Amino acid sequence: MAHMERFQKVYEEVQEFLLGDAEKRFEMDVHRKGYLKSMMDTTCLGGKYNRGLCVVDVAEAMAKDTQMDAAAMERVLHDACVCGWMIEMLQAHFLVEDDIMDHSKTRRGKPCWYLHPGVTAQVAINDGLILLAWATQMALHYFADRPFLAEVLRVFHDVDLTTYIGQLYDVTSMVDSAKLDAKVAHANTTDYVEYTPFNHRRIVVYKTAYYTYWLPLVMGLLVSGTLEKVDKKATHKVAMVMGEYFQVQDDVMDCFTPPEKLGKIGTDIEDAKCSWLAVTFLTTAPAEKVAEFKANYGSTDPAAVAVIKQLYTEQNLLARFEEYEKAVVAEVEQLIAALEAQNAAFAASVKVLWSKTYKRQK
Amino acid sequence: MAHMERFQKVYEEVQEFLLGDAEKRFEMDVHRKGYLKSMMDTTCLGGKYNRGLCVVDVAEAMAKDTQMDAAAMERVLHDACVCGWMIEMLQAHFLVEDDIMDHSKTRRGKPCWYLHPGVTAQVAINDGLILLAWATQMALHYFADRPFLAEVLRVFHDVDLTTYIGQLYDVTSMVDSAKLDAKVAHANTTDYVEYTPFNHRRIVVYKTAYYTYWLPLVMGLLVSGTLEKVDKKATHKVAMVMGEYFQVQDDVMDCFTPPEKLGKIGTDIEDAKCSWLAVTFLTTAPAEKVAEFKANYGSTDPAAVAVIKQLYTEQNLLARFEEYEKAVVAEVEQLIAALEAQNAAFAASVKVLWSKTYKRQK
Ligand SMILES: CCCCc1ccc[n+](CC(P(=O)(O)O)P(=O)(O)O)c1
Ligand SMILES: CCCCc1ccc[n+](CC(P(=O)(O)O)P(=O)(O)O)c1
Ligand SMILES: CC(C)CCOP(=O)(O)OP(=O)(O)O
Ligand SMILES: CC(C)CCOP(=O)(O)OP(=O)(O)O
Ligand SMILES: [Ca+2]
Ligand SMILES: [Ca+2]
Ligand SMILES: [Ca+2]
Ligand SMILES: [Ca+2]
Ligand SMILES: [Ca+2]
Ligand SMILES: [Ca+2]
Repeated sequence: MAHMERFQKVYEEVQEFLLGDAEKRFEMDVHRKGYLKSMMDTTCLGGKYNRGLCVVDVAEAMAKDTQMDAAAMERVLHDACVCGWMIEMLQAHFLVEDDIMDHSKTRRGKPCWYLHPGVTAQVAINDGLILLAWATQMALHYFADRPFLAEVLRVFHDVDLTTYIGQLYDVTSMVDSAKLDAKVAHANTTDYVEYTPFNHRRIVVYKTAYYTYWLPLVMGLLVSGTLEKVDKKATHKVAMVMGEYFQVQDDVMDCFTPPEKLGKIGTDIEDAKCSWLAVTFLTTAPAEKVAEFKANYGSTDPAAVAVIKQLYTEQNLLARFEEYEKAVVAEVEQLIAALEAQNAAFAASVKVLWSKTYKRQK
Repeated sequence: MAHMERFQKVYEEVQEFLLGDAEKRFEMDVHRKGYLKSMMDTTCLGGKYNRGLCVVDVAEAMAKDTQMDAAAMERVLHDACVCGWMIEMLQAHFLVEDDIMDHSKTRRGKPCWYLHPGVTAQVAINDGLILLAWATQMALHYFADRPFLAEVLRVFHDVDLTTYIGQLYDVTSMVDSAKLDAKVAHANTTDYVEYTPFNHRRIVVYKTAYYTYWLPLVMGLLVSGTLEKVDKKATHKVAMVMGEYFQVQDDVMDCFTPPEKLGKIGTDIEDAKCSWLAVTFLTTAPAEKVAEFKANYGSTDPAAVAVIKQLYTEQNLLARFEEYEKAVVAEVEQLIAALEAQNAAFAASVKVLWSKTYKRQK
C-alpha cells in the first residue's frame, strides 16, 4: 500500500520523540525506556493499520484535490501520518485494556500484553494508559503551530469517550439492565430478552464505528484543511454503516474464522456476548433451537461452545450474513454516489476504505 | 470553606450536563444513566476536594487582583469550579485504576469501586476511563469559546501522562530494574539496592506532585488569565516541594494512621513498596535491623507486617518524619516569601494550599 513505507518511517520518528521526551521530562532510566520501547512495539504494531493508513489516504486525496504545492503536500502527508499514529496508539490502548477486561489469550498472533509474564494485568492497565496519553502527546508536539490542533483534540477526545460508552454497553449486555446496580452482584441472563437488534446496533456503533471509520476520515479532512468541502451528515452516516458492518464481520469471525488466521481467540460464546450471531439466531430460530441455545450459551465447556456453533451453522447464519452484506453494499454505494456528486476526491477515499473492509478475511 | 457551596452546586450542573450529553449522543438508557450517576458520585465525592478547591482559591485571588466587573468575576469563579471538577474527575479516574492495580479494599470509607459486587475489576477499568474522558468533555463544553481552552487541554494531558510515568516507577520499584523484561517473570528484590532517596523522590514527584500541586495552581492561573503574571519556574519548584511532602505524609500514614481515620487500608508493607518509611529505614537503621527488615518486608503474613511496624517504631521513623517536616516548612516559607515579593495575590493562594497540607491528619 502506497503510504506504508512513509507511515512506518513516521512510527520510528514518533517513537524516538516520545521516549526521548520521557528522558527529558521524567528522568526516565535506560531500563524503563527499553521496557516502554518493547511495550509500544508489541501493542502498536502487527495490526492491519486500516485506521492509520486511512488518515493518510484521505489527506493525500484532498491535498491533490486542492492542488497543494510540493512543500505543503509533504507537510500534509507527515501530519496525516502522525494523526494515523494517534489512532493506532488509541487502538493499542483499547486492545490492551479490552484484552484485560475479556481475559483473552492472544492478540495479533502473540500473547496479550498483560499475559507477558514480565507484565501482569496490574502493570498492563497502566501501560494501556501511557499509550492513550502518548496519542495526545503526538498532537501537542507535532501540531503545536497548526490551527487544526484544537479540532484534532476535540474529535479525538469525543471519540475516546464514545468508545468507552460503547464498551459500557458491551460489558453490561449479558445482565438484565433493570438489575444493573453497583451494590448487588449481577447474574448473567437466562432469558436473553435484551438480545435485540437495537441493543446490538447500539453496542457496535459506539464501541467500533466512531474510532474505526468516523475518526480516520475526519482527521484526514482536518490535517488537509478540507473538512468544510464535504457533507458532514453524509460522511457521518457512511462511517456508521461501514463501522456497524465491520463489527458484524468481527462478530461472525469470532465463531467461524480459525484463531490462527484471525490472530486472536474470541470467547464471545463462553462470555454470553450480545454478538450479531446471538441476536440474529435468537430473533430467527425456531423455539426448540432457541431453548437449546439458552441451555448451552455462556459456558466455558468446549462441548457447549460446539453446540452453539452447530446451532449457528444449522440456522444458516453465514448465508444470513451474506444477505446483510448485500444490503450494506447497496447502502454504502448509494451514500458514496451522493458524496461523489459533491466532492469526487473525498468519495474516492471512502471507496478505498470500503474496499479494504468489504469481504475482508481478518 | 469559602468556595465549597459554589463548588458543590457546579458538581450538580456538570453531572446533569455529562449524563444529558450521553442521552443525546449515545442513546443512553435510563438504567445505565442511573449506573453512571452512582459511579460518578461514588468515585468523585467523599475526598477532601484539596485539588478542586485550590483551582477556585487561586482563580478568585488572581481575579480580585485584576479590575473586572461582577459578570466577569462570576464567569472566572464558574470556570474555576469546572476546572476544579476536571482535576477531581482525573483524581477519581486515578483512584479507580490504582485501587484495581493495588487490589485494595476501601477508598474514602467505602469499598473500592471495582470491589462493589455489581462492578468487578473487568467493568471498573472502563468506568475509570469514562471518568478520564468526562474530564476533557467538561473543558470542550464549558470552555468552547474561552481563550485558555488549548492551554487547559495541554497542561491537563501533560499531567495525565506524567502521573502514568510516576505509576510506572511505582509499580516496577520492587523489581531490580536491570531484570525488567516483559518476556520473563521477575521475583521482587531481596537486597533493596534501588530503595534510594533519589528513586523515592522520582516516584512521588511524577505520580503525585504534578497532578496534586502543580496542575491546580496552573489551572487557577489559566482560567483567571494570569499565568504570565507569576514566575513559572518558582511556581513549579514550590509545587514539587509541597507535593513530595504530601506523598511522604501519605506514605507515613499508610503505616501509622488507623485505616478507619484515613478511609483506606494501605498495603505498602505487604506489597514491598519503595515508600518514604522503607527508604528512610534502609538508609539509617543498623545492619541487623536492615537484615530483619529484608526477611519480613513484602509479606502478606500479619506477623511479618507487625515486625516491620515494630522495626519502624524502634528506628523512630515518626521523629525522623518530624525533622524532614521541619526542613520542608523552612523551604516552603522561603519559596512563598520569594513569590510574595513578585505576586502577593498568587503567593497568598499558595499559602492557602500549604495551610491545608502542613500537618494534615488524613
Ligand atoms: C476498552 C475500550 C473498548 C475497545 C474495543 C472496541 C471495539 C472492539 N474491541 C475489541 C474486540 P476484539 O478483542 O478485537 O475481538 P471485541 O472484544 O469483540 O469488542 C475493543
Ligand atoms: C493510575 C495512576 C496512579 C495514580 C496515583 C498517584 C498517587 C497516589 N495514588 C494512590 C495512593 P493511595 O492508594 O491513595 O494510598 P498510592 O497507591 O499510595 O500511590 C495513585
Ligand atoms: C474494532 C475491533 C474489531 C478491534 C480490532 O480491530 P482490528 O481488526 O482493526 O485490529 P488490528 O488493529 O489488529 O488490525
Ligand atoms: C496522591 C495520593 C496520596 C492519592 C490520594 O489523594 P488524597 O489524599 O488527596 O485523596 P482524596 O481525593 O480522597 O482527598
Ligand atoms: Ca470486549
Ligand atoms: Ca476482546
Ligand atoms: Ca470480537
Ligand atoms: Ca498504588
Ligand atoms: Ca493505592
Ligand atoms: Ca498511599
